[PDB]
Amino acid sequence: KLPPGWEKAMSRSSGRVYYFNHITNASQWERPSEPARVRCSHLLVKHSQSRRPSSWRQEKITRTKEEALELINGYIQKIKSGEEDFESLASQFSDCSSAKARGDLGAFSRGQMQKPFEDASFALRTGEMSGPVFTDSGIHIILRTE
Ligand SMILES: O=C(O[C@@H]1Cc2c(O)cc(O)cc2O[C@@H]1c1cc(O)c(O)c(O)c1)c1cc(O)c(O)c(O)c1
Ligand SMILES: O=C(O[C@@H]1Cc2c(O)cc(O)cc2O[C@@H]1c1cc(O)c(O)c(O)c1)c1cc(O)c(O)c(O)c1
Repeated sequence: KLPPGWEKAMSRSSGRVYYFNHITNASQWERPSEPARVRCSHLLVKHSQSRRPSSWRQEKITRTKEEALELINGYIQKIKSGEEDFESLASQFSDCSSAKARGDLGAFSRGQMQKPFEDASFALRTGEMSGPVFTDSGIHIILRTE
């Protein structure tokens, strides 16, 4: 039995099975391996429909949801290939002020964060990273650190 959110799927290009998580939007070839609090970092990319279309990076955020998702997807690719660390990309590109702490949000319990972010955070095991996670803030890559 796979951990919460995890399902088995089949690659359309290769035919090999892989696993994906409908809570975190994580996807991976490898078969995957609750606390009161978790600690996470996150890289946020805002779009024009974000609850506040503004950040420390850009006074007015005009990119579309679709453009934001492409950016998030490129960052996940660089992180997964090891070309860049999550921390480096968060510091340079995240629209959240936690960028200045390499994305770190510190520790939190259920009841504090936006719900899709929270659910993703608590479905990650320590060390694991989400796929694109959508909230009223924009699109997040989430990394569970504790
Ligand atoms: O539906 C296929 O792709 C989906 C749409 C799509 C696209 O439009 C452009 C692109 O860059 C990637 C891409 O990934 C999609 C996709 C979805 C899956 O669930 C999947 O397992 C996969 O390998 C891929 C598909 C079917 C195929 O039969 C196939 O041989 C293939 O290589 C791909
Ligand atoms: O401009 C942002 O903060 C404002 C300026 C600022 C600063 O220069 C240094 C500092 O120590 C704190 C600080 O608080 C300001 C602030 C203003 C608000 O109206 C607000 O709601 C808020 O959370 C905070 C900002 C951008 C962001 O992108 C962001 O994620 C964020 O939380 C905050």
